[PDB]
Amino acid sequence: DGQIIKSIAAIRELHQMCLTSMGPCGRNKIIVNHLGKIIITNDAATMLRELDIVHPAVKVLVMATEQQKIDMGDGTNLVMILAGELLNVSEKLISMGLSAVEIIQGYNMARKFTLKELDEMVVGEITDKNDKNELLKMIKPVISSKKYGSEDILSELVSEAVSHVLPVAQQAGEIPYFNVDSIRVVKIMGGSLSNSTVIKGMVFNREPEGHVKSLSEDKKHKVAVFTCPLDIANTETKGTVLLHNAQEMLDFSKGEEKQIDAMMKEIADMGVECIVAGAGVGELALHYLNRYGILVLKVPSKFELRRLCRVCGATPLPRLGAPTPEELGLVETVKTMEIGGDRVTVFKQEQGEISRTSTIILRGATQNNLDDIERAIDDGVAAVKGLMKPSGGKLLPGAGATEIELISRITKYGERTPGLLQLAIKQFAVAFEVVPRTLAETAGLDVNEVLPNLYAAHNVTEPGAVKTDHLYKGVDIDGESDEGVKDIREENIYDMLATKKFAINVATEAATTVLSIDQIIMAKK
Amino acid sequence: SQERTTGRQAQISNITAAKAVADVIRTCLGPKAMLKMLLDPMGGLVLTNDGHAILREIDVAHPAAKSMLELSRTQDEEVGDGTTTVIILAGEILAQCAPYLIEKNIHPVIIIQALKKALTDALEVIKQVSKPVDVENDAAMKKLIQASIGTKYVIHWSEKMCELALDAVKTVRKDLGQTFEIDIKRYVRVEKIPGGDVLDSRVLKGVLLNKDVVHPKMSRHIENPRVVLILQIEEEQVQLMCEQILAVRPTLVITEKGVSDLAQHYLLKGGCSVLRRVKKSDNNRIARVTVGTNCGLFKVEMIGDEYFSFLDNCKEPLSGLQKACTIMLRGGSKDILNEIDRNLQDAMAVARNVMLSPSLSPGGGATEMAVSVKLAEKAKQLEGIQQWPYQAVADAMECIPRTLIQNAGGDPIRLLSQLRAKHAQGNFTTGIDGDKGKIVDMVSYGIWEPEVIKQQSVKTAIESACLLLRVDDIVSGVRK
Amino acid sequence: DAALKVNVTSAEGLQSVLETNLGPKGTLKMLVDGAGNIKLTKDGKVLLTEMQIQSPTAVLIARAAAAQDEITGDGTTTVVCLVGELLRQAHRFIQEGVHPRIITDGFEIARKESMKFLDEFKISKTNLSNDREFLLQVARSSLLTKVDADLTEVLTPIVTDAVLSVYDAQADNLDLHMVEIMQMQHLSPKDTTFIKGLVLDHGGRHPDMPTRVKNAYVLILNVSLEYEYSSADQRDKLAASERKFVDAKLKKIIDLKNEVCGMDPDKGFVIINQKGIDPMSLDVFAKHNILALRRAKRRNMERLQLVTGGEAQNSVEDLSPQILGFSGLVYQETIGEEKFTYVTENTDPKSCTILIKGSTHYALAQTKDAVRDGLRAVANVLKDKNIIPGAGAFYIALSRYLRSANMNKLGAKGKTKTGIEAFAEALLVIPKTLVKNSGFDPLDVLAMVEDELDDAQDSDETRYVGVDLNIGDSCDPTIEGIWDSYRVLRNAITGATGIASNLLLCDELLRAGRS
Amino acid sequence: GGEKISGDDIRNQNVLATMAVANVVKSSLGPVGLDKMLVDDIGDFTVTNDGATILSLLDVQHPAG
Repeated sequence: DGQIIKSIAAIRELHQMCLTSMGPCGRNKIIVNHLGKIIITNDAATMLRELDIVHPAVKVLVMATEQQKIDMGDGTNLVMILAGELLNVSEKLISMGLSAVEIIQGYNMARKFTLKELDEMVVGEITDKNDKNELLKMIKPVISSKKYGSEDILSELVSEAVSHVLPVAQQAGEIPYFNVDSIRVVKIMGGSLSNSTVIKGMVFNREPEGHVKSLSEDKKHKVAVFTCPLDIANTETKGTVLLHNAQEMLDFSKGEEKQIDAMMKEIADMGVECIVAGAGVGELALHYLNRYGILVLKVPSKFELRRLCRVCGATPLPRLGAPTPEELGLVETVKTMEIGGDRVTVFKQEQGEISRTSTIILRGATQNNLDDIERAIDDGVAAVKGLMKPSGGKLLPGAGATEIELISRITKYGERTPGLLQLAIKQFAVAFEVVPRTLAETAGLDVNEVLPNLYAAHNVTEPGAVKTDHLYKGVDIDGESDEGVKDIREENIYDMLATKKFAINVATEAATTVLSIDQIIMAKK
Repeated sequence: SQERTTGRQAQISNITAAKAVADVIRTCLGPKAMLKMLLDPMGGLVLTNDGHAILREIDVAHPAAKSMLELSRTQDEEVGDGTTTVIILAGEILAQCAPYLIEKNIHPVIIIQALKKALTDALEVIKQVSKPVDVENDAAMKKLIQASIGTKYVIHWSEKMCELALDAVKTVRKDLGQTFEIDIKRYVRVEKIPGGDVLDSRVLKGVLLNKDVVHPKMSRHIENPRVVLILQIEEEQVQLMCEQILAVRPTLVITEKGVSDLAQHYLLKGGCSVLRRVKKSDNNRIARVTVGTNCGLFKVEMIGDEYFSFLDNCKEPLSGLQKACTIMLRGGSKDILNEIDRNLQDAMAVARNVMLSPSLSPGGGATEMAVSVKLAEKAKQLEGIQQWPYQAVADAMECIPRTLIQNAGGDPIRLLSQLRAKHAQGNFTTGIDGDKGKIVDMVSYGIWEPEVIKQQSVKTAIESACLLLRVDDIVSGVRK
Repeated sequence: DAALKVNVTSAEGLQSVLETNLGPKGTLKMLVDGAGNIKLTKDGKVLLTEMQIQSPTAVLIARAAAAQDEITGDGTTTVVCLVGELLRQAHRFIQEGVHPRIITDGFEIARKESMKFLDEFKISKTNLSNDREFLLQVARSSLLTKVDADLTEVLTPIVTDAVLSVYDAQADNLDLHMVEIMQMQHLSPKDTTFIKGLVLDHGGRHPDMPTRVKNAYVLILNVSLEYEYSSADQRDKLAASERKFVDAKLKKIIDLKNEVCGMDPDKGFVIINQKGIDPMSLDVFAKHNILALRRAKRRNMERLQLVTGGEAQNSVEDLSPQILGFSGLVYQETIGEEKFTYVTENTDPKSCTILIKGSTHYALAQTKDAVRDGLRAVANVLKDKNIIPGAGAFYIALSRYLRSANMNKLGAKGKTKTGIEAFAEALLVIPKTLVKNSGFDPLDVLAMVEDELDDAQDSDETRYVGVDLNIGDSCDPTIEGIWDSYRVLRNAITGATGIASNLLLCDELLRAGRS
Repeated sequence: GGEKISGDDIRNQNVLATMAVANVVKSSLGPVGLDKMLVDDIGDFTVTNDGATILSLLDVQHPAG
């Protein structure tokens, strides 16, 4: 009784909203949490993280999208879309009373055949993974996974930042280093979208309160990371002052003032124009640094300092003293500059020395649109992880045209294996038509005419010849889509082998997880 | 008041109106069908397998399901034969239009275009699987009535019960010489009196007058009973009627009221038996046949409850038209007599449809499987926009025998997989056995139905789905 | 006795709870609380914990599973199933006027007669030869009753090779010898891999920690490593003295490490602490090629003694070469925020570590509950060499001897016979539930089994006839390989008799107390 | 027996409420349209495309429409 009513009605509630979350036509939605914070994003997987969900069957499918962010995270909203269509096909079988055991065996036998057909869809492996010319075929369709307002700027900044934010080496094997933090997301309101560029330096938000004199020409700055705050050694507990004679009362203030003077002078003896401080800065320190003109850094807890570990290359030292060059970093120029209309601390390196990291300045008027750009930046790191971790990502037909050819292959798999499951496989073979159904709904196209034309364009394989046209065929997203089926390679629209390999593998067990629930036992609170 | 539904809400509410009821009637199909219980506003219950009273007593909150009862009345007035295997088809259509309606954003008129094309190909299939048989043989109609009475134990009495109606069948007929065997069996009324045996029923070719004569011991024979269409008041007035008829010298007397003592003097001098008051509707029975002449014989019988009178014309013409008669049904008990009336009263429409279309369509789920294959064959040939909706129509006829399998509780996939070969390719006589739940020859086992049963149903069922596809907005709560 | 049927009717609804979770073809039931824990499993101990109950009689049902968790731990659904059939027979035979204790006394006689025929039905096997065919068949039937067929084929060689590590000529099986199971989120749950060595759950928290080492020297600590005026000169001396306590121990680590061999620091060394670590010690550990940890567990340290002969040290006073172990090869994997260390190439490891990788919590909860329930069930198989044919073959065969007794076992006429026919038909509900969970007709399958047993008994041949739920036909438990341990079935029938006497001997329900 | 409404509401609330009713009957325009179900509350209904029949039985609380 739980699967007929409670399971189907609760999942189809959010399934209708996920139809606009996949494809280059993906639409944003407004979600306000219980705290009152408004959230606008076009990614349904990002929605489910902040969304409050009651019914458990939907909460189970949320964790499937979280695992996709660890591996792929690119176009993974189909996990919610495909499972909804698989339940719709299963809904016809639930009313008939077909055994759930035969349903589980239907996906297991199809998963083994699906993974074998993915190895036949690979064409033109890109082994360079360095220059923008070879990465343009990979990066450009990944940009289409998000807002389509500007596909030229987003694709150019990611392809340009390769030599900047990513580690550069002659030949890098054995899982080259990559990090999600290799690109810092800086959201500053104001400025056109075209003003966004890649900077080899680093920018922090804060205003120096002192006499600071920026050194530009000569460069040659010394910077160090300090764990403890800058002051004389402090007692972690609460002590008690002992006063007896006039010597202890008059020299009490002079004791703490003279010791920090010699303590801060040792830092100035090394030619240190800037520092990295994870903790606060005392008032006595800033007063003495007015003569020396040494910077302080108010940045928050080490989660921000983790980026400075690669930039400066300095090990945090609790004691001040005279930091050795091992704990001394290098920065070319430190100056407060105005980028998006505000004055913040900006490290500007024309030609700098920085290790395996950089930043990308984001210029936009709407701060809510910058939230989607941050998710688009994570897709760039996801594209790097997709190339680096496996032996290769190959190429796959994009625009949701991958499973269109897979329907004809799996349909034959059911016929080539007669039995009681022959009709069960055919019901799950045509269940992949939701992908063109989902995109064409947001593409302004009628699936009545378009969908059979997609099967009529691909046919079985091709007419009599030696060649494959269907690998270059896909659904058209454009104002000319009413004319016919546009190609892909001409626009270089591709997908990744690991994208559909990890998604279908998880969606196989996720579809059988909901169908394996006999009854949902709940409780108060 | 509004109660208006627009957008996707309008289609969802109308489909689920008759969808929940379609699952309730799944136990009403086949000889193994269950018996549904009803709840009236008075708290009473009526236990029967007839779906006509089921949908009437059940009050559905959605007005869309109210038409299905009116659509059921049309099939009951036109056919009304074997509703166990017939009337269930009214709810097997909308249930199969659910999978693709809104999901593909197809406009209902596009589905209407596929509905009109499905009726064209369906009419050719009905008469394709039909086969002609001898129309003058009464033994073929004896086994046909025995197929619809299998819900009770009356099979033991089927010898007298089948011949009870079939004697009236051949008695009426004859509304035309040539173009079609139209008749009217409503003139034959079946009286149900509890007590006695079924063998007490007297039926034969002629006009049966159910009434008594003057005295029970009066002579039971009349040479030519020619038919013609307090104490002081009754003896004077009635004498001015019965005796006045004697001017043309008939030996049969028909009056509205009884005969007094004074009339017995001049009525009995004619050398025959005098018949007292005759039932009102009996005058309309003889009015069809015939001052009437050529009456062969008269006979009167005596039994406690009511008495009998036999009037045999034996020659209608000298063309002519149908004859009317009367039937009395005597059951074994009070509760037994009222329940068995459904099968015997419907026996009039059983042989009435045989005279209409002597060709015979296969029954027992064989007709629905034959149509489902022909609709699946023409789907791949037509293609176009009708590919999806016209293919689902083939699945609608496929779920009808699935309901018959539901009585057994097995897997329809095993049976339907074999029916796509031995039936479509092999012959139209292949079907699902009702008793054993297997695949046997329908003609050899004895399950068959006239063509009018399937013709006037499927054609009406397809046309009944038109009102379901034309729904847009619902307005109620105002006035009429 | 108006309140006698109150507890009988209320407890009848407890059968449908686990009814669908019984058998290899059984299904799953979801139970989710308000704390965010999603538990999907066939185990009854978890389903009966947080679920609110109405009839108090369900508490005694959970207490009956306490003895089943120690002896068996898996397949405990049959405990409540035999009660549900008894409750349906309760109001049947008691309505006839038979006293409830008379039926209870009939179960004691039937239980003693069941143990007499129990030794004849079982098949003694030799566990000394270490038969792989027998272990693969028994473990296969246990995995199908918990997880699906995808994890069944993977975990079948895993459970088989795990029980072969713990054994001796005296048949000594220590359940606490192999316990620790590695819970990780990696790849997919079907990728679970068995390891014969030992696995560490912690890894280096600093980028300068050793990435790859060969011979590792483990230094285990427990007590917390993290440590917590007339003029300001005293404030500088107190803060500087806070690091002197840690630096005093760091100077001893430098000299004692280089003691044996200090020329090449190319081998591994590990310091393990329970509480937080002093950041000042990381500077010494980086230049000396020392691996450090932050917030590390304790019980996992005792496994170094059972393999390489390690020692878990508490204080810093005792330092001996016995504490420092050795390893053939070390492969360190970085997953999430905590690196993972693998110890392989062990000389003669006596304990195997179960490495389970998966996606999320509920994905791991299915396998974590299956391994603990599946390993303890197979571990009891090697304890007693007597093996009982499974697949419900004993429940149907024993009923045949109970239905026909007459001059053999009779006793009172109609008083004992009522309990004999009750217990004989009470064991036939299990094969009916096994087929019902598969979706087939239990009576048509049972009719073919009874016809097969009649043909085998009249032919005078010893044969065991089971029920194959996949094809819905009869089979042989010896051919299919379905077997059961002796202590599992013996304590199940005896345990079901003891719990049955609790509900049958309850005369009336009473409500007394302060509102 | 009531209050009065003036201002831009008459040019809007009366017009927009008429547009709401006018947009309903637009589904019956042309042969490609659909027909509306008019329920008589007695158990029977009449589905017709006639605008005079639908608007007559339709409840309208706005005198402007």
